[PDB]
Amino acid sequence: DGLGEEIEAKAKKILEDYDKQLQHLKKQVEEAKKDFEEWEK
Amino acid sequence: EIEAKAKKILEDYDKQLQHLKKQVEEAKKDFEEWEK
Repeated sequence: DGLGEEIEAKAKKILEDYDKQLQHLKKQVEEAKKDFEEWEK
Repeated sequence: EIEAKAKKILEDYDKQLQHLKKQVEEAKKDFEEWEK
């Protein structure tokens, strides 16, 4: 069974998608506090 | 009381940011481990 590399490929794909969501959400938080600094004049 | 609240909100966004970079690092080490 050469599924080992296929499993590995998916597991890497899951982590890539996971990272994407975190990086995008992280950007929203940075933007959120910047907006707060703006709103605080 | 109001000016102290403004500080706290900025500390929370930091608590959240650090915890995200933490998860990114966890995801990174897991990814490296899948690459053997």
